[PDB]
Amino acid sequence: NLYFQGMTETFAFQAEINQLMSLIINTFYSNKEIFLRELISNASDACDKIRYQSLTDPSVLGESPRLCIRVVPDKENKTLTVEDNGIGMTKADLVNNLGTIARSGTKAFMEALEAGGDMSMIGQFGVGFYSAYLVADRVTVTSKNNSDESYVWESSAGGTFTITSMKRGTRITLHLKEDQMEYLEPRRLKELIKKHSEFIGYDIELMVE
Amino acid sequence: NLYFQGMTETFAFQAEINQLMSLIINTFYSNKEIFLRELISNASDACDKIRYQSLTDPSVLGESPRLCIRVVPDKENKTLTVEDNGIGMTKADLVNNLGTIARSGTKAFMEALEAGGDMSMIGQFGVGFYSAYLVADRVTVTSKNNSDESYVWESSAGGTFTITSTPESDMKRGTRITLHLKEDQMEYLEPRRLKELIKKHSEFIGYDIELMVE
Ligand SMILES: CO[C@H]1/C=C\C=C(/C)C(=O)NC2=CC(=O)C(NCCN3CCCC3)=C(C[C@@H](C)C[C@H](OC)[C@H](O)[C@@H](C)/C=C(\C)[C@@H]1OC(N)=O)C2=O
Ligand SMILES: CO[C@H]1/C=C\C=C(/C)C(=O)NC2=CC(=O)C(NCCN3CCCC3)=C(C[C@@H](C)C[C@H](OC)[C@H](O)[C@@H](C)/C=C(\C)[C@@H]1OC(N)=O)C2=O
Repeated sequence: NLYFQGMTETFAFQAEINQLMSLIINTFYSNKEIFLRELISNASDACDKIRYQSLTDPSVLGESPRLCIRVVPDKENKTLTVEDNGIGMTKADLVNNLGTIARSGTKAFMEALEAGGDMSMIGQFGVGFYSAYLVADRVTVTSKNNSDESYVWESSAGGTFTITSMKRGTRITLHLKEDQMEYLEPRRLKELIKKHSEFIGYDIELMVE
Repeated sequence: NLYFQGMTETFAFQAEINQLMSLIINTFYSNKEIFLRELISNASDACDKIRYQSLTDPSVLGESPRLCIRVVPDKENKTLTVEDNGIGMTKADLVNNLGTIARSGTKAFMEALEAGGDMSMIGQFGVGFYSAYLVADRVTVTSKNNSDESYVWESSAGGTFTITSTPESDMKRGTRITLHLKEDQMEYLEPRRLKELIKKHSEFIGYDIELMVE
């Protein structure tokens, strides 16, 4: 009907991913800061993929060819955001790869941790996105791929996530936990970005508010 | 997917129904108690329509052959409910008749009030449901018709309603109307108030009305 405004779908996580979310959100791991490197790493991969598409087909860049990553603290909303103009993600991408179908890394990473491995290796296993929950109690991912409309994924690690229906790219917004408000202070962010982005080939912009 | 647990669609009300809702949720009408009579009347109607269908096809009753209306106050959630095991409503029924396709009585009832008609006449116009908002700031309608799955309609008179659908078949044939009462309308949860109100307009109700103790 003309009067329709929106739709949200709630899905359960695949069991291993649910387990990983619980473990991460509850862990006493003492080096929580690692989340940012992972989010940035993921943006760089997103940007790489659209870049490779552009080599055969320049049109994919649209009217946004300058690829780059931006970090956005928000003291008022108590949220930190990592955004990119990379390839971005379709609904299927979000539903499949960010919830319902787990790759081999979910289990392996949990098995590595059980055998005394370190949380900082999480990226290697293809599940470092989920390190957001070390500092966050809710994560909101808004993305647009050139071949789909934009969508909003959101989860509080409560066993489920929603899918609700912007320019090409992705925004990862973290609702910070009560004790993790240090990741809104700009001096902290500057030193953290510079610590692990020596070899990221895209400019990383720290937006001031 | 295996993992799908529910959907909710948000619709805007058709203009005239939105107007009716604004007016009712804001009116300074004094005799707010008339809503109960109305919701009960509606439950009676639902019961009639299935009872009738059972004369030719008795299988429609399922495993609930006794048709009746129950009234459930809830002091904790601050709600009041009117249930029935009637014919129930499909998704289309809820969306069309309870949101997006206005019947002639919507505009007409408003025109009648404009010309000095009273809010107690609302039932003649086929819009007595919306009288719930005399005493409620939110209303949730849960319904199951034999031809569809269970749906949940909800609105707070903010210009929009929702239609939610879970795979969990908790519902059996019928409908439940749940009113989240306004702060100054907590008198409609006390048993002594409900007992006198039900009796006051349920002589010509052709079914049994059961007031539930919590
Ligand atoms: C919101 O983050 C990412 C989504 C899921 C990330 C997951 C669940 C993860 O934890 N690690 C992952 C990190 C990765 O780098 C990555 N892909 C590259 C991993 N590689 C390839 C070989 C070695 C490292 C995967 C595989 C797959 C989910 C790729 C994804 O879908 C198909 C898209 O091709 C890609 C454009 C999307 C992103 C990067 C998203 O990032 C933003 N901003 O777009 C991961 O699982
Ligand atoms: C609380 O939900 C009610 C829904 C809408 C009520 C409306 C919009 C209303 O305000 N008045 C209305 C009261 C009515 O009595 C009635 N129809 C009956 C008209 N009469 C009155 C006496 C004999 C025939 C209509 C027309 C039409 C919406 C009927 C509806 O078509 C999907 C169903 O055939 C009917 C079974 C469902 C109910 C009544 C629901 O009642 C429960 N418990 O099931 C109304 O508009």
